[PDB]
Amino acid sequence: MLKSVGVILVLSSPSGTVANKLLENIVKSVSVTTRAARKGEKEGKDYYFVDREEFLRLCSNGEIIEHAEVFGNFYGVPRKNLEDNVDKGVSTLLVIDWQGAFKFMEMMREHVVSIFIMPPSMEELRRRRLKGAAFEISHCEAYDYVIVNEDIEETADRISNILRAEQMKTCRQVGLRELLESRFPIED
Amino acid sequence: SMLKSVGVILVLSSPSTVANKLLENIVKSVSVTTRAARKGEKEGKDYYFVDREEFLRLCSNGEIIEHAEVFGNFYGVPRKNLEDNVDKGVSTLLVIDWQGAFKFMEMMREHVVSIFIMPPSMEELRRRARLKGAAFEISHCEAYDYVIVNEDIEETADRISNILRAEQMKTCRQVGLRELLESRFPIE
Ligand SMILES: Nc1nc2c(ncn2[C@@H]2O[C@H](COP(=O)(O)O)[C@@H](O)[C@H]2O)c(=O)[nH]1
Ligand SMILES: Nc1nc2c(ncn2[C@@H]2O[C@H](COP(=O)(O)O)[C@@H](O)[C@H]2O)c(=O)[nH]1
Repeated sequence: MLKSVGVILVLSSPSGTVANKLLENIVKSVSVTTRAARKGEKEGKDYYFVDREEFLRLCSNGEIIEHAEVFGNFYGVPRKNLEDNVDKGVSTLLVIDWQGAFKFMEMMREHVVSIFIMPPSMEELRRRRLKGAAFEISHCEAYDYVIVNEDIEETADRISNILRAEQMKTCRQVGLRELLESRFPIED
Repeated sequence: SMLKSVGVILVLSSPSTVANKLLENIVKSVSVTTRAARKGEKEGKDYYFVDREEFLRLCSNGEIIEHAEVFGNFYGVPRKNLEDNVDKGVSTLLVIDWQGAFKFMEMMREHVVSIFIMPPSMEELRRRARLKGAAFEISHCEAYDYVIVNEDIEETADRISNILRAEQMKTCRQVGLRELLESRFPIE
C-alpha cells in the first residue's frame, strides 16, 4: 500500500567507513571541498575536489545548498537532485559537521533525520585537534539520535535500524488520508 | 556504557498475536476490563476482570491512569509501576484502542511511542455496523507516530521491534547528557 517520502539522513561524527557500511533505499551525497585529496581518495567518490575560487563560484550560482568552513577548508552539499529524491521516496545520506547538520535541521526539518556518532571516550577519540572534536561533540544534544560508536559494524546496524524506523513514520507517508478514505471508508 | 538505558511506553493499536511475538527490554502491561472472560482467558494474565462498579472505584482512588469505553465495556491501564519502569530504563507494552493511545500521547508525550497496526484490506479486517466501527477506529491512525500494514505477523513484529530499538537511541531520552558530555569530552 503506502509510499514514503525520502529522508535526508544527516550523520555527524567528530572522529571521522560506517557510511560505506550503511549504503551497502538511500543514495550517497558527494560533497564539494577545497581541501586536497588524501592518499586513496578519488574525485566523484569521496568528494568533488575544487579550489576556493571555484567553490565560491558554485555557491554563487545556486549549485550548493549548504556550506561551512571546517578546520580551514570549505565543504558543501550540492543542490542537484536532493529535493528531487525526497519527492521520489529516495533517501539521501549526508555526512557533514554540526554546522551542516544545524543548517539542514533549520531549513528542511520535516525531511531531515540527524544522528550524532559519539566516540566511546576521549582517550579512544585521541587514538582515532581534540579541542575541535570536543566542541563538535558539545552540539550532540541538538541531534535527533545519538549512538556511541564502540564497533563500526554495530553503529552501521543501528543507523540502518533508525533509517528503517523513520521510513515508517506516519508524517512521511504520502496520501494516507486518501488511502483511508478509499480503502477503509466509513459508511452512512 | 557511556549513555544510559532508556524506557519507552510503547502503545500499539489495531482495529478492535503481534503483542505475544514481540515480548517472546520490554514488559507487558495487564489491563483492567469489565467485559466477561472468554474461553481460555485467565485473570492476571489476559486482563484483570472486574465489574462496572469496581472499575469506577479503581478510577476514583487513582489506581487506573487511563480508561475508555470500548464497544460497551470499560478498559483501563493500571498506574502501578509504569512511571517507575520508565525511570529504570524498562519499556512497557500497552495494547490499547485509539482513545487510550490519544490519552497517552497527551498525558506522557515525551515517554510514549505509538504505532497503529493497519489490516491489509477491509475484507481481511471483515473476515477477522461493526465494519463502520472499525473504519472509525482506523481513521485515527493519522495521529499515531507510526503506521504499519500487517501483511505478515512476523514481519510486523520485526518492524515494531525495529521501531522500539530506534526510539531508544533518541537523544531526548538520554538523561543528563549535557553533564555527561561536559565531564567526558570537556572543552579546554
Ligand atoms: N557542513 C558540511 N560538512 C561537511 C561536508 N562534507 C564533509 N563535511 C564534514 O567535514 C569534516 C571534515 O571531513 P574530512 O576532511 O575529514 O573528510 C567532517 O565532519 C565531515 O563530516 C559538507 O558538505 N558540509
Ligand atoms: N483504552 C484502552 N483500550 C484497551 C485497554 N485494554 C485493551 N484495550 C482495547 O480494547 C479493545 C478490545 O479488546 P478485547 O476485548 O478484544 O480484548 C482492543 O482494541 C484493546 O486494545 C486499555 O487498558 N485501555
